[PDB]
Amino acid sequence: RALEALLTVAGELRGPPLQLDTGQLLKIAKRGGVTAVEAVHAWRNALTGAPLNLTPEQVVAIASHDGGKQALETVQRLLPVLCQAHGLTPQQVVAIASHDGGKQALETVQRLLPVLCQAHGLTPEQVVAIASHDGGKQALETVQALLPVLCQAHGLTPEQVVAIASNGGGKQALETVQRLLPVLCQAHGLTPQQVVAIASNGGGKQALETVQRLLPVLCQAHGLTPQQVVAIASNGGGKQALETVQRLLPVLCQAHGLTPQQVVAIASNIGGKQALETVQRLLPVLCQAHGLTPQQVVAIASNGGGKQALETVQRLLPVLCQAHGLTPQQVVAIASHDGGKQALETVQRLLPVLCQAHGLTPEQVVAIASNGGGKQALETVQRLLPVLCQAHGLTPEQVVAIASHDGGKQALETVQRLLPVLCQAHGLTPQQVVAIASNGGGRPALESIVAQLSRPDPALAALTNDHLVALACLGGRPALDAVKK
DNA sequence: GTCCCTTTATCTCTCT
DNA sequence: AGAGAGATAAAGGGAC
Repeated sequence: RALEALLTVAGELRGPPLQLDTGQLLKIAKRGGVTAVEAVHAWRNALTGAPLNLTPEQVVAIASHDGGKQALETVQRLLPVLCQAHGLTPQQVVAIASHDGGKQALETVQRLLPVLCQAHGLTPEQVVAIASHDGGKQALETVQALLPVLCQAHGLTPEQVVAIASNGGGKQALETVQRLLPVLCQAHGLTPQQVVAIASNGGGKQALETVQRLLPVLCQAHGLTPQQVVAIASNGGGKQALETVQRLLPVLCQAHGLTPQQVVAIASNIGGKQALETVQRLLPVLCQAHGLTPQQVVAIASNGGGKQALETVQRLLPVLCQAHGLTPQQVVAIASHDGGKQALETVQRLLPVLCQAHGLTPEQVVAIASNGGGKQALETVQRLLPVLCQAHGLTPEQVVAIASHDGGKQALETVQRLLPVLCQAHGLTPQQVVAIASNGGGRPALESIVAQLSRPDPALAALTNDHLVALACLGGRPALDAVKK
């Protein structure tokens, strides 16, 4: 009988000061719950207004987790203390809240930040890193606790300790390293380095126990070099890829004619369990009715979310080749990255619109879709290729060159925003800008140049605008950063 | 309902 | 340009 108030509330959030859309109320109501939704509406005016000055997106980002209400009340209370007593940016405060049990991680940060920063020479960037996950305060307490005994007695660096703690379940990972480090750097014969690689992913603990167990087994059985097994486990949810390999290695090996190199090459990714399993269902069909080769199959499988890519290829190769006229070779190009499934769906959807009101060739389209975030780049091209070419004096071929990299989208937006100030204000030519953006690292290379030009370092005017440009072209921000030094 | 841990998908940047 | 590193986020599930 309260459903009336609930809906009235979730109808009133649709206006000021928050103006939320369906999918956001859905996001909150989902992960945050009825009580997150209600709290949001209570503090809409208090969260938005000074001194907190939060944004709608920020407020959703907090609310939409187990704890939403708690984390909202906590953030309201602590943001000022964290920023003014502890020199944190509101951004960082938000990143820490935006997880399950915000309240815990915030409070624990406020408490431990001094003693970790002072007494344990950590930087607030690092502490923020560790708090910014689920169970952040477990992580925090376990770092406070174990950092000495881990650095001194086990011989680690604090950067490694930080790296292991900056996953969800960092607590468990720290303790598990503390336990098993000796029983691996000696008993199966591994670098720390390797162990550290293993423990620095979520489920690092699981991956650690699992290896501790199977490294003697799997490495003197199926013939895996132990380097290969580390490879496998020093990845997302390794555990599962380790067992899944223990099962499916001989099979796919003998029953599917797969070399251990490729099985290993598949499991050596996030969700490798799913990649191995799905390759075991679908390796056939794919090579039978689709003509694809085992090589190309392994290929599609050896990026992250292999299973999505595989299944989307099995479902979309024919309609793609048959209707939109693409080669199997091209389809494999588009699938052979992370988010492949997405890349494919977006192509199939967009090849039409793109190759028409934009005059884009299918080859340009497949070029765009054949990198990570391919779908992002596509959508961004579709949105901007009008805005750009026209009211900014570019050509489709250039827009294509800017999209045709990882971060295609970041690059296209950054260009949209910075073209004016760089061309005019600092006297650069569009060919230059385009040169720079047309690499992976576009966004930051642009930003790093624009910065270098608007607040030009006094002992950096040794170099010419065109030398800078040559350098952002060469190695983006990394290279313009190796100058300001 | 709040808090913690695991696994899986996706996206972006770096370094040569 | 491709392998590596890094980072963002959702979807499980267990515990009290």
